[PDB]
Amino acid sequence: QLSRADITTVSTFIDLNITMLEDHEFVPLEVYTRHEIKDSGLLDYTEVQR
Amino acid sequence: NIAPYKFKATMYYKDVTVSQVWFGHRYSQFMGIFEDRAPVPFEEVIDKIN
Ligand SMILES: *[C@@H]1O[C@H](CO)[C@@H](O)[C@H](O)[C@H]1NC(C)=O
Repeated sequence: QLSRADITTVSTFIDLNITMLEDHEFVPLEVYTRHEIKDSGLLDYTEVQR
Repeated sequence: NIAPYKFKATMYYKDVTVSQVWFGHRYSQFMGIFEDRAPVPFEEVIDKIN
């Protein structure tokens, strides 16, 4: 009696590798926050009047 | 870069205020007030304030 792995084996199937799409996490990103846009002005009427 | 160049500065001025007052029999009234911001000379900013 001999084991099943003692004889050479050939794959009769046509392998098809399937790599699922990895999960992705999106982080917040802004070129200029609303605070930066407000600060872009040279003068602010609110602060000047205050 | 939209942020304006921010730097610290010190202002020096005198609030010159000359008012005209009319004295009645039983009351006082301001016939005119002249407010002006007079600048401080370099000699005073250096030899007196600083
Ligand atoms: C992936 O597919 C290939 C054939 O494209 C196959 O040879 C391989 O054994 C499969 N599995 C792994 C883990 O690479």
